[PDB]
Amino acid sequence: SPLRNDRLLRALRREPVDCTPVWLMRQAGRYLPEYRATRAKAGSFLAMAKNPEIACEVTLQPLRRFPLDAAILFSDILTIPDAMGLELYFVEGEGPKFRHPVRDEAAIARLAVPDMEQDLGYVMDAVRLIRRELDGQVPLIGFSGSPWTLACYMVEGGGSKDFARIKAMALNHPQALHRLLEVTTDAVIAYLGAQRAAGAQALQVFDTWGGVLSPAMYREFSLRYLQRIAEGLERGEGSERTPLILFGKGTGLHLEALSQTGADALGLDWTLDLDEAMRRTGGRVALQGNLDPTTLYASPDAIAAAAARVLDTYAAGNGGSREGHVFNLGHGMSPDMDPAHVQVLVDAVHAHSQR
Ligand SMILES: [Cl-]
Ligand SMILES: [Cl-]
Repeated sequence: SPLRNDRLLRALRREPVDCTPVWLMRQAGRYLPEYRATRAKAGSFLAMAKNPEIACEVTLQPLRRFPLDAAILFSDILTIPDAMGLELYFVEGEGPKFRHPVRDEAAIARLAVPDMEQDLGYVMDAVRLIRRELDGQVPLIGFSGSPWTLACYMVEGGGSKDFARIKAMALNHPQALHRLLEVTTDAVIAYLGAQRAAGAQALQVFDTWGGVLSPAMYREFSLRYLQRIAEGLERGEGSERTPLILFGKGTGLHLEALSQTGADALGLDWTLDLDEAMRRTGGRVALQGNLDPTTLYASPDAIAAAAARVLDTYAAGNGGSREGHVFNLGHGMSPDMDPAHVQVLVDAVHAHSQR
């Protein structure tokens, strides 16, 4: 079925649209009662994410309420290292962990690029099912973690406050860490390409933990591999290309370098204003963001005003033009947020940004 709303894709390509598209980080999440109901029946995050029909159900839930301009695949960045044999698990209310963290050269040497349609078939089947169920209503965004951010979880065995283990590896065994990052990057390229082939119409890379690095270490251990993704991932050409989005947080110091990777768009948070982001990226990329999600606790009038502020700040840094912007939050919605205020935000973005 032909895509009937391609606002998102045009904006990511810096092509003119009728109003600014919006989608929201964690738009499938516990702030929706129906998400909580699905989660209680399924039984765990993995019981939803590894079963295509449920991942599809969850992906489509926000679109049953809100006129969002995109769906984002319901999954987790840690599918890739789970498929590589590290055994992802969740302890009730503790965050993701791996049974087999990657701690030595032998563990690094065991890693291989998963067979995407077999080992990660639950992801690809979900992409196909979502694309079929959407039937051209709005585009589907696929995604991956960045190689650096995946490596962080793989070495640490879970989340970390300071990433001491992977940083010690960078200092004491950089050749081993580069080999880990090389195979992980090949996996990310294969994973994103397989999602595109299965039906994903835009692709986002999350470099959640790129900001823990010094400038030199960021260039060597994260940016190098983001560049490899941009160069090595086939996405088509021109007005039909599958857009590539790179997201980072508190990373306004790397916006210049990220804007030169070849990615189409950069996603960012509220720690810098979008006009400054336009200045540092030189007009080379579309920008996605950047509303602080705690705005959704404010009054409806304040939410509408804040959406107008984000939109008008972008335009002021873009020669007065609203084009090349995808409205989004800078961090995912929280479980206690009010769906009414989400609807207020979505309508306000569309209304205020009418061309
Ligand atoms: Cl999301
Ligand atoms: Cl949530």
